[PDB]
Amino acid sequence: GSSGSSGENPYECSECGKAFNRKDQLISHQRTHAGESGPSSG
Ligand SMILES: [Zn+2]
Repeated sequence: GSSGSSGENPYECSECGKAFNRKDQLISHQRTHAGESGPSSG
């Protein structure tokens, strides 16, 4: 593994464990692991 390690994923999710090339990409993705709009009373 010359010139560092294979592949460069400076951004990786914690919920699923995905990896993106750009930050924004990961951010927009994280949205999937979020959905609190409706008034959850229970
Ligand atoms: Zn994820």
